[PDB]
Amino acid sequence: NSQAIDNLRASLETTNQAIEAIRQAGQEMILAVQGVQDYINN
Amino acid sequence: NSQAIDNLRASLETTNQAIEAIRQAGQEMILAVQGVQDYINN
Amino acid sequence: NSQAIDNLRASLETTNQAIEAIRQAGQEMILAVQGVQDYINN
Amino acid sequence: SLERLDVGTNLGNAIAKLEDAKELLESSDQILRS
Amino acid sequence: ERLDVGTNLGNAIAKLEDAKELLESSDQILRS
Amino acid sequence: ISLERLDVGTNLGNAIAKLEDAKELLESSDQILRS
Ligand SMILES: [Mg+2]
Ligand SMILES: [Mg+2]
Ligand SMILES: [Mg+2]
Ligand SMILES: [Mg+2]
Repeated sequence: NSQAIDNLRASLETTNQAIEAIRQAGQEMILAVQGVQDYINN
Repeated sequence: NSQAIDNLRASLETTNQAIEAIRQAGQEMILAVQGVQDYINN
Repeated sequence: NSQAIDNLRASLETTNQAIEAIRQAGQEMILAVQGVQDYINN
Repeated sequence: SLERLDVGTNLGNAIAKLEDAKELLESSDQILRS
Repeated sequence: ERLDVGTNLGNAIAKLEDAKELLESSDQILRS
Repeated sequence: ISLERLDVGTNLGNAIAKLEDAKELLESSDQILRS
């Protein structure tokens, strides 16, 4: 059971990092769309 | 171990809320791209 | 305790699948923004 | 005659994936509650 | 009018901020 | 002359790279769970 709990902790810390990577991808997508708007308005 | 289990549950509930926030951010990104398309066309 | 670990594993597997769906949504949004750029340029 | 911009296929695919994600997060939450 | 999708992009930014706060809270629960 | 065109490829390319990082990290989480 300790090994299983260790495996769950390891998996969740890695899953939280995967989410952080998608969060950062989202930030870059927002910058891309803002760049499209800024181009169109210029 | 029982403490590690209750802690894993509370962490995963919080992770799930983080993911729901990123999911709604993605909806907002899509709405922005739709707004760019509508402007270009209309 | 055994059933609680099984429950946490089932939830984390399901959470990972949700994240993967959001990751794929992100890939599709990027294709859409690249399509907008290509339209504006060409 | 300029053709219309249409990225709705990719955006509609993204929308559907975010709907799938919502169903899965709700499933995950309900597994935890049980 | 100009093109303005700032309401939706600002909302996306705000939601990603919320996600960051929640991920930091989740990571602290694990730590603690 | 590139300034005559729209180019948001730096931001898109950064997003693509982070979605690839996420996929690697999810595959690792899945592998640890399976193990
Ligand atoms: Mg660890
Ligand atoms: Mg579906
Ligand atoms: Mg404004
Ligand atoms: Mg906030």
